[PDB]
Amino acid sequence: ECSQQLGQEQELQMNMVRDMIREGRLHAALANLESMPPGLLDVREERALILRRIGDPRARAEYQALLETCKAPEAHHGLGLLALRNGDSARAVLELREAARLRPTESRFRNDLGVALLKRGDRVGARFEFITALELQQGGKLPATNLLGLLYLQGDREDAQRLIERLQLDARDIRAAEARARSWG
Amino acid sequence: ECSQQLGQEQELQMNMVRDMIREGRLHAALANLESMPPGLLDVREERALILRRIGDPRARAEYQALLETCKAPEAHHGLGLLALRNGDSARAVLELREAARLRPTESRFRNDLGVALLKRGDRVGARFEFITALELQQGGKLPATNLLGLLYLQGDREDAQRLIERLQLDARDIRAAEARARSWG
Amino acid sequence: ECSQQLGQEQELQMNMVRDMIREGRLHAALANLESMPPGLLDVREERALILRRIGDPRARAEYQALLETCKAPEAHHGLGLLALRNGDSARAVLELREAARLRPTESRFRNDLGVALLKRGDRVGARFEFITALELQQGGKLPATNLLGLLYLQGDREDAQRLIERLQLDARDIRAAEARARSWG
Amino acid sequence: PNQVQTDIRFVEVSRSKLKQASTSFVRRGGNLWVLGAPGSLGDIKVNADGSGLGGTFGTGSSGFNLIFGGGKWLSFMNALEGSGFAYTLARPSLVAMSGQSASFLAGGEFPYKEFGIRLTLTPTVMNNRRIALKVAPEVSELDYSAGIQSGGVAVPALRVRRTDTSVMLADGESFVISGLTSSNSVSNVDKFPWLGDIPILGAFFRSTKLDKDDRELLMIVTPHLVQPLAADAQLPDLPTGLSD
Amino acid sequence: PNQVQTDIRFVEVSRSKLKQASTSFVRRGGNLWVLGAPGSLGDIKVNADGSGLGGTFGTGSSGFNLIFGGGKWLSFMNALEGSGFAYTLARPSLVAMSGQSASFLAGGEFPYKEFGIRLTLTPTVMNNRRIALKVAPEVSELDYSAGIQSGGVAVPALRVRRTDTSVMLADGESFVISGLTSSNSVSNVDKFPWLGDIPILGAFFRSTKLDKDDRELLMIVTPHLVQPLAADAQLPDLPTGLSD
Repeated sequence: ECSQQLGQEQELQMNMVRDMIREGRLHAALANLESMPPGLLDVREERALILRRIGDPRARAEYQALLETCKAPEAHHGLGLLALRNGDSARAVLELREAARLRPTESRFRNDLGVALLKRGDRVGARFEFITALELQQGGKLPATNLLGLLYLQGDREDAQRLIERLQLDARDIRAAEARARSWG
Repeated sequence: ECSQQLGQEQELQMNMVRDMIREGRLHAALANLESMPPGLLDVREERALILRRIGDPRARAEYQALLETCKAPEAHHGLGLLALRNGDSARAVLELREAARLRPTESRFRNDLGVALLKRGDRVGARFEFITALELQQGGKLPATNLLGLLYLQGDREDAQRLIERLQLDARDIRAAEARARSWG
Repeated sequence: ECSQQLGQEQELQMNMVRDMIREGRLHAALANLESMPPGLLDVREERALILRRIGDPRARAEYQALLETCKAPEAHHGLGLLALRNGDSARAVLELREAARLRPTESRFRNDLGVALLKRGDRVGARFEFITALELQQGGKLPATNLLGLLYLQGDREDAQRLIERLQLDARDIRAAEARARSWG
Repeated sequence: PNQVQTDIRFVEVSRSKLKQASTSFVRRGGNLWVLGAPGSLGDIKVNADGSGLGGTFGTGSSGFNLIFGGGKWLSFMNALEGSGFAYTLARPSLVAMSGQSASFLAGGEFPYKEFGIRLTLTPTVMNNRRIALKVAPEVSELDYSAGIQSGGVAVPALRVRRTDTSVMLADGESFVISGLTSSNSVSNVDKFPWLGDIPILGAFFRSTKLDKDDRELLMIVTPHLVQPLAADAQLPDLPTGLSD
Repeated sequence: PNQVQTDIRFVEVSRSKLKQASTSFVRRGGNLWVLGAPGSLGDIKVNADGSGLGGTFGTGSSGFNLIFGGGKWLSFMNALEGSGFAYTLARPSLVAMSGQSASFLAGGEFPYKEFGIRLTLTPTVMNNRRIALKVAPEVSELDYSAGIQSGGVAVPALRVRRTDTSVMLADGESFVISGLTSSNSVSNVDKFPWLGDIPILGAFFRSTKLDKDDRELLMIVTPHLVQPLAADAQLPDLPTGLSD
């Protein structure tokens, strides 16, 4: 657990930070975090998120430091996504497995670990993780086509069509499904 | 009895776990259980259920550990269903008998023990157990055709038709009834 | 008298047991009793009832043990009905007499003892017991034809017709009356 | 069918937290010192000649009270950090013929005003088999405070959650007719002007209070078209072939 | 669709500050001196022969009270600098058919007068698919003061924030139907005429009080056209392919 809570003066601020993060203003969110105290685990992990997404070189160290704190799961996940960005799927799968273990209910972690497994070749484990992610999310958007493209790679066209019917997928997503199926492998 | 109760913080969570179990999200339920404390008898048995249904190899050990706890009946039943999955009906019948003894009112246990007996050849005992299961359930869905197919195997066609009338069975279930009658034996 | 009462937790359960007994779910009632504590006189006698009706071999011992408890009358009656099932009317009449003595108002006991006497040949005593049973019950269903068939065996056709008029018997019961009259003897 | 069974589903979850802290002390012997935190020293008056205090110290009711008499020194401390959790669930059901009003109560009456689970509704089945519901659920319970001089005495208050609306649904469909998310935060800090800012010892010259609350609600309605149980039906009551 | 779900969003933020300071002292031995700050010395009367004071000193309730008995000298000091912060958020939702009134309550009733989250509205969907809203939100809570002799006893007051207006919006559009920014400042200084102006020691001959307050509000409305959940729907409940 995380035994650290911030006051209504500096937490009303993390709310704005999150708003910036989801607004596409990652860099402004970084600015506002820099305003907030460094060393705050929440601010540290948020900064690491921004740094990794924007391409900064310090996200690696931020995740590294947070591995030894209550912000462990997301630090492992961050390092895993870094490994994926570098293309080194080997350690990426390991770190994604660790992250998905420590905080399982995170749909994002499960859907990333499934992709890492699919890239690494553990197709049965990739199916396991993709199904976990797709079940966690309320119907799924990335998870659904993450299992559809896995099926396409596996050639079960009629099972894929079963999912097309069940999920009620649209051709607008079928195009991206075939694109990502080509991407995998 | 089970002298262990969980708080409204971690029991409101087992409610969600059950929702996932019956939603077909067994794997997400496993994730959420993994979030919850390991060693909790409820979480342990729920995890074992998920593991056995999904094909994991650890369900065996989970059931084994829970045999020596208040979660005895369902552990015996789990080991029995494992034996059935392996096809080793010999010990499966024994474990199902033990489970049905320790917690008799469980319709699921009775209907599984009846099938195990039918496979093992104790037709009179199988009839006993199937009737117990069919009486426990409010009219039965699996139990009713579990006794219909037993009758079919026994050749009492007019008694089977008596049950068709009484239960008000439909041809949609008659097809599955003949299929399972072929399955048995 | 019976100086043993069960709490609203385990007596609300005996209510369900009785519901199962009269529902035709004797075996489910046995399951639920097995859930309840063994050694409870009420549960013991209910289990014995189920065992005797379903054909189990332990009903004999259950009745035997209960002979030495407040559940004496029904234990004697159970052993008597066992003797009747075996066809050994000799000791059956004795045990039914004992049971009808210890708890006289039981219409079931009186109607069984009358049948046992009729089989054994004490026609006057059988008439006594059948009349007791028919008077106890509000007009009688089994008792009424139990005395009608006794009259038929005795040949008093016009007295039997007197009872046909008084009881307002129907031919649907006259057929069974002649059938049971043939049965007796 | 022309008769409707309406199922209501109500859920409420609420959480709260509370913190407070204060400190006071006294010293004796030749000199005399006193530091009373806000509202702590009101119990005592000092004599005209300044030889000593002339009152008895009290205690804060709401929190843990710690005291220490050490001869000359005498100190008091009030502190608390507490949290609460509350959960409520209610699933009343009620049957009524089309176009006929119905009512249900499951609480009680106090000196008379009703409370507890209440439900008034009026289902209309339209020619297209859709169900129009006029519905007004309530969930209330006693809350102890205040008083009155007419029609009662020391009568308690009510914690009430109710809704009233009109909707149209098809057989088996559902609505979240009402919902709420709420959050409240209140804070206050009192400090001695200069000493309160000392980085370490300042805590002993400060008093604090924090109150936070959160809440979530749901009210869901579900109408079903139903028919009477058959004459031979067993009534509902209260206490590979494998299952897979 | 002919049914409207209306989402309300209310936010209030308020801040306050408070300062005060006063000083008094007494001296003894042959001579006698007293300096009572405004309202401090009212507790005491001096005897006819002037041999000494004949009363007991009191304490200011609201702030930190510091005292010092030093034999002949005796002094008292009241001081405080405090601040407060309050935050409130409420997001009630309510569904109603076109042209039908609806109501919602989530607070309570005290000896009866309602309070807490309230919402009454009446949505009308016009032929152009625009939504006309008659809406009257409220957010209230108990405030403890005053009393009464009829219909209650020691009944508390209410801190109320409410709005009532009529507007027109399209499906999904929003309005800030109401808003407020407020600020209040109050100050007072009392000083001994000549000594109060001494550049350094004057502070001990002055009494001060400062009260400041700020506030901000928002009430936002958002109507949506909705349809019932399907018969097979799972109900809402309460407790490169990468995500990028």
